Amino acid sequence: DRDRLRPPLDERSLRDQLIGAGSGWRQLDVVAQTGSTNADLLARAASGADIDGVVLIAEHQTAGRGRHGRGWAATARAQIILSVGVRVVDVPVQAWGWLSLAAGLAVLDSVAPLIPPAETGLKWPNDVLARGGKLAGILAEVAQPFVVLGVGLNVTQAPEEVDPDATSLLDLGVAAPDRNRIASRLLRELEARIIQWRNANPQLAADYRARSLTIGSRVRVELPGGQDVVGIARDIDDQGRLCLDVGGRTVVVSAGDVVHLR
Ligand SMILES: Nc1ncnc2c1ncn2[C@@H]1O[C@H](CNS(=O)(=O)NC(=O)CCCC[C@@H]2SC[C@@H]3NC(=O)N[C@@H]32)C[C@H]1O
Repeated sequence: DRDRLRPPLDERSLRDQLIGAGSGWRQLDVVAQTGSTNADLLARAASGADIDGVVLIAEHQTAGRGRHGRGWAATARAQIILSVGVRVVDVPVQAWGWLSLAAGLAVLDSVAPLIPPAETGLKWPNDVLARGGKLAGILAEVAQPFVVLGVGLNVTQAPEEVDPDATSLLDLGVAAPDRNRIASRLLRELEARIIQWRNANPQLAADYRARSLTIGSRVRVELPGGQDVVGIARDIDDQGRLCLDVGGRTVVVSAGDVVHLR
């Protein structure tokens, strides 16, 4: 079936392309299997390792982490599953939220040319959507002085294997997606967006708003704690928070699950 469309990654090739002069990535490893790539890089940092510019890719992930204590499902070689380490202590804590949004933007731009149906872009905070389905999910976790950015991108992953609301490049029409080429594109896009975030480049916010599916749409936001708030998304502030219009009132949300309404 789709197993024939899932060749292994080439670690040697990825290292040659992404490690060296002109690139900020210092280390890249491809593991056959792990519990969570995010947990692994957090564990390295917890033992005193400098994980800035360190890339960890897993062919398979058995205990993936989602946001708010949720999970992330995967089968072998069906996704691009990676985590990167980013030094953030040199940047004001108020702006750390934008690092998360920058990652989603990079993932989208890396695969966008391959895909162009309706509802294709970014859902606040870190959802890469295409044709209404979730193509990629991003998780950012703090381990001072670092932030670990995790990316789960469905390449050939069937929705029936992971989640009914999911989608993949293959299910979007991409017959033979090359994970080696896509992973390379993703990490080069990611490096650029991280640099932009670090230097507070205005283009980062401008580019995000251009790909936003949430801004200008009627939304139901499910807040931490179980409360729901219905309004219209208007903008993103300087902290990466979602600005909602609720009957003329402004409600700023730092975290929550967004559902685009009719
Ligand atoms: N395959 C999948 N593709 C679409 N959707 C899905 C899928 N596997 C479940 N789901 C569904 O999405 C839900 C998770 N939603 S979420 O709260 O916004 N969390 C996220 O999207 C962030 C996920 C980050 C995963 C990356 S991958 C490597 C790294 N390590 C790690 O443990 N996390 C990060 C749970 C499940 O209902």
